[PDB]
Formats: sequence, C-alpha cells, structure tokens
Amino acid sequence: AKLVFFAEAAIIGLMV
Amino acid sequence: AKLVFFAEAAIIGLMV
Amino acid sequence: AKLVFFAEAAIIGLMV
Amino acid sequence: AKLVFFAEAAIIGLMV
Amino acid sequence: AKLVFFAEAAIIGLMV
Amino acid sequence: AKLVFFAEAAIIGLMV
Amino acid sequence: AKLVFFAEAAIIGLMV
Amino acid sequence: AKLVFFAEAAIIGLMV
Amino acid sequence: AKLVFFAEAAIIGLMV
Amino acid sequence: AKLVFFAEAAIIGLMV
Amino acid sequence: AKLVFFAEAAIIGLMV
Amino acid sequence: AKLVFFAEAAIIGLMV
Amino acid sequence: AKLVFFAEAAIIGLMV
Amino acid sequence: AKLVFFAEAAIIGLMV
Amino acid sequence: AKLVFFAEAAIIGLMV
Amino acid sequence: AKLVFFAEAAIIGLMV
Amino acid sequence: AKLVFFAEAAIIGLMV
Amino acid sequence: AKLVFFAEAAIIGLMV
Amino acid sequence: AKLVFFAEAAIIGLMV
Amino acid sequence: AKLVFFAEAAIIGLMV
Amino acid sequence: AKLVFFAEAAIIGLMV
Amino acid sequence: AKLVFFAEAAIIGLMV
Amino acid sequence: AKLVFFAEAAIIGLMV
Amino acid sequence: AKLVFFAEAAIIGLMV
Ligand SMILES: [Cl-]
Ligand SMILES: [Cl-]
Ligand SMILES: [Cl-]
Ligand SMILES: [Cl-]
Ligand SMILES: [Cl-]
Ligand SMILES: [Cl-]
Ligand SMILES: [Cl-]
Ligand SMILES: [Cl-]
Ligand SMILES: [Cl-]
Ligand SMILES: [Cl-]
Ligand SMILES: [Cl-]
Ligand SMILES: [Cl-]
Ligand SMILES: [Cl-]
Ligand SMILES: [Cl-]
Ligand SMILES: [Cl-]
Ligand SMILES: [Cl-]
Ligand SMILES: [Cl-]
Ligand SMILES: [Cl-]
Ligand SMILES: [Cl-]
Ligand SMILES: [Cl-]
Ligand SMILES: [Cl-]
Ligand SMILES: [Cl-]
Ligand SMILES: [Cl-]
Ligand SMILES: [Cl-]
Repeated sequence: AKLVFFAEAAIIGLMV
Repeated sequence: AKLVFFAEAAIIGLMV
Repeated sequence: AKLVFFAEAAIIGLMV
Repeated sequence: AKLVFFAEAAIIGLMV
Repeated sequence: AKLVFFAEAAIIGLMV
Repeated sequence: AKLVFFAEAAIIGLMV
Repeated sequence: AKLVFFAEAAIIGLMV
Repeated sequence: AKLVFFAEAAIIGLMV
Repeated sequence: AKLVFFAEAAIIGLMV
Repeated sequence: AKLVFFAEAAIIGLMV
Repeated sequence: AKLVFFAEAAIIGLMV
Repeated sequence: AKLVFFAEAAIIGLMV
Repeated sequence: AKLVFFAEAAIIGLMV
Repeated sequence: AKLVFFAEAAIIGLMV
Repeated sequence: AKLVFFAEAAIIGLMV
Repeated sequence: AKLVFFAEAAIIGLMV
Repeated sequence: AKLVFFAEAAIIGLMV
Repeated sequence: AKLVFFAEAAIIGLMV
Repeated sequence: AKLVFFAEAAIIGLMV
Repeated sequence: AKLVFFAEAAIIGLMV
Repeated sequence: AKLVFFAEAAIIGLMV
Repeated sequence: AKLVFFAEAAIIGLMV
Repeated sequence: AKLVFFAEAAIIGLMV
Repeated sequence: AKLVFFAEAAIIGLMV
C-alpha cells in the first residue's frame, strides 16, 4: 500500500 | 526528485 | 498539514 | 484505507 | 459526480 | 483547507 | 460523463 | 485494447 | 477495488 | 462540461 | 492564496 | 462542478 | 493554437 | 482514436 | 488565455 | 502500444 | 507554500 | 492487482 | 524513477 | 498518431 | 509555445 | 528536470 | 504569462 | 526521462 504522511506536534503516516 | 512512499513489513521510498 | 517529499543527498518534507 | 467520495441522491464513500 | 471535501467552522463538499 | 478521509474501526479526516 | 468502475460482491459504476 | 467508459441514457465503451 | 476493462474476441475486467 | 472528441466512420463527442 | 472555483446556483471560491 | 476561467474583451467561465 | 472544447446548449472551442 | 483539434486560417483535427 | 485568481486585501487575476 | 501489468499466481501484461 | 511565477515588464511570484 | 514499476540498478514492481 | 512499458516485436521500458 | 518522446543518449519517439 | 508532434508518411509539429 | 518552487524565510526549488 | 521552470546547469523559465 | 518540446526562433527540448 501507498503511504501518506501528515504533520498534526506528531507526524502520522496512513496507508492507502 | 519526488519521493513516493509505500508500505509492504518495511517502508520503501521510490523516486521520480 | 500533508507532508510532500522530495530527495535532492537530503530528504525534504514540506508541509501543505 | 483512503475513502474516495462520489455523489449520484446517495453519497458513496469507497475504500482504497 | 466526484465529491471533494473542504474545511473552513464548517465542512463544504463540492462536486465534479 | 482540503479534507482527506481514512477508514482505520474509525473514520478520521485530516486537513490539507 | 466519465464512468468509473469498482468491484466490492457487486460492481458499482460511478460518474464524473 | 483498453476500454474507456462514458455515460450520456447510453453507456459508451471506446477502445484504446 | 477499481475495475479496469480490456477488449482482447472477449472482454476481460481486472481488479485494482 | 469538458467535451472530448473521438473518431471511430463517425466522430463522437463525449462529455465530463 | 490561490482561489479555486466551483459552481453548485451559488459560485464558491475557496482559498488555497 | 469545477469552474474554469478564461479571458478573450470578456471573461468566460466554463464548467466541469 | 490547440482548440479546447466545452459544452454548456452552446459548444465553445477556445484556443490555446 | 481520440481527436485533437488545432487552429492554424484552417482548423485541422488529428487522430491519436 | 486561462485566468488564475489570487487573494492577496485584494483579489487579482492573472492571465495564462 | 503501452503495456499494463497485473498480478493474478500469474503475471499478465495487456496492451493499450 | 508553493510559489507561482508570472511575467507581466516585471516578474511577480505569488504564494499558494 | 495492478503492478506499478520503478527503477532505482534494481527494478521494483509493487502491487496495487 | 518511474518505469513505463511499451510493446512495439519487442518490449521497451522507458523512465521518468 | 501522436508522437511521445523520451530520452535515455538515445532519443525515442513512440507513436500513439 | 509547446510543440506537439504527429506521424501522418510525414511528421508534423504543431504549436500550442 | 521540472523545477518546483516553495516559500517557507527562504525560497526552495526542488526538482523532478 | 505564467512562467514554467526546468533545470538542465542552466535554469530555464519559459512563458505560457 | 520524458522529453517536452517548446518553440520560441529555436526548438528547446526539456526533460523530466
Ligand atoms: Cl492543516
Ligand atoms: Cl549528495
Ligand atoms: Cl498535495
Ligand atoms: Cl490500508
Ligand atoms: Cl435523487
Ligand atoms: Cl486515491
Ligand atoms: Cl492493443
Ligand atoms: Cl436519456
Ligand atoms: Cl487510457
Ligand atoms: Cl499564501
Ligand atoms: Cl439553483
Ligand atoms: Cl491549486
Ligand atoms: Cl500557436
Ligand atoms: Cl440549452
Ligand atoms: Cl491544452
Ligand atoms: Cl485486486
Ligand atoms: Cl546501480
Ligand atoms: Cl495505479
Ligand atoms: Cl491514428
Ligand atoms: Cl549515453
Ligand atoms: Cl498521449
Ligand atoms: Cl498572457
Ligand atoms: Cl552542468
Ligand atoms: Cl501551466
């Protein structure tokens, strides 16, 4: 799956 | 180059 | 914000 | 998984 | 139609 | 900002 | 409109 | 050839 | 999953 | 809507 | 910021 | 629908 | 110049 | 095949 | 030419 | 023609 | 933010 | 699943 | 780099 | 047919 | 302007 | 390679 | 006109 | 790399 990253702090990566 | 991330485990970052 | 990645080496993650 | 949205009314969110 | 979401508050879903 | 949704369960929406 | 096909079962064709 | 779909109703699948 | 069609005759649809 | 032209004969213009 | 336009009538211009 | 602007004079906004 | 087509009916071909 | 138009006058359409 | 809008306040549109 | 690959096992490539 | 440049002379860059 | 290809040498085909 | 496949015979893989 | 160009040196123009 | 090539033989390039 | 500009300050131009 | 940038070194900005 | 052509004169081919 592709991996998408967000900066919220904390960085979280979500799978696609 | 653009960096594209995948998750398979292990992360793989591939480039453009 | 979403993190967009480039590689030039240095990896750069910029926030959208 | 990422949720992709369409509208046809019914709203449909499909998972990638 | 494709449904595109925005956040301004309030959520706004606009279509294609 | 644009809104991106993921199904993880729980649905979470992240801003861009 | 463009027609986009998905498989979930059942086929779902959504439009643009 | 790949089949590309439109809807106008009539459904049209054209070959690429 | 997304559905992709090909004309080979016989029409075959492959999942993504 | 965007208009997309094809040639098969006859011309077919399909829309988005 | 860039202005992105939709029409749903109301015209909506959202800022990026 | 997405709204696309052109300048020719006069402005013309066309949609998707 | 390239001709880009929309339909709104009136067909509009704009030059790029 | 897809049809691409150009304004050169005279309008000419080329197949893809 | 295409028209691109920015919010700077004042809204300014630039031609492409 | 472009070549598209699928993993079904067996890998099959379809022409476009 | 992304940076977009225009030639108007004077070159001006607008943020996105 | 569809196979997406990169080259970094090693050729990598990842499944969608 | 992204790898793009074509079929002409012989296969040709070209890169981005 | 449209000619698509790559460079790998050799320049390659492939027909669509 | 961008340059687009077609194979018709004779190769012809059209400006955009 | 394509050059993409960002503003953070300082300008950063990253490539494809 | 919009300025599109490449790098080949020389930086080239072309006008659209 | 993809090769992109422009016309200014002189032809300039730039790459991705
Ligand atoms: Cl945000
Ligand atoms: Cl280095
Ligand atoms: Cl993005
Ligand atoms: Cl997942
Ligand atoms: Cl209804
Ligand atoms: Cl997606
Ligand atoms: Cl074929
Ligand atoms: Cl009908
Ligand atoms: Cl296609
Ligand atoms: Cl801004
Ligand atoms: Cl109304
Ligand atoms: Cl944008
Ligand atoms: Cl021209
Ligand atoms: Cl009407
Ligand atoms: Cl165009
Ligand atoms: Cl699958
Ligand atoms: Cl190596
Ligand atoms: Cl894909
Ligand atoms: Cl042809
Ligand atoms: Cl060489
Ligand atoms: Cl093409
Ligand atoms: Cl202009
Ligand atoms: Cl050099
Ligand atoms: Cl552009």
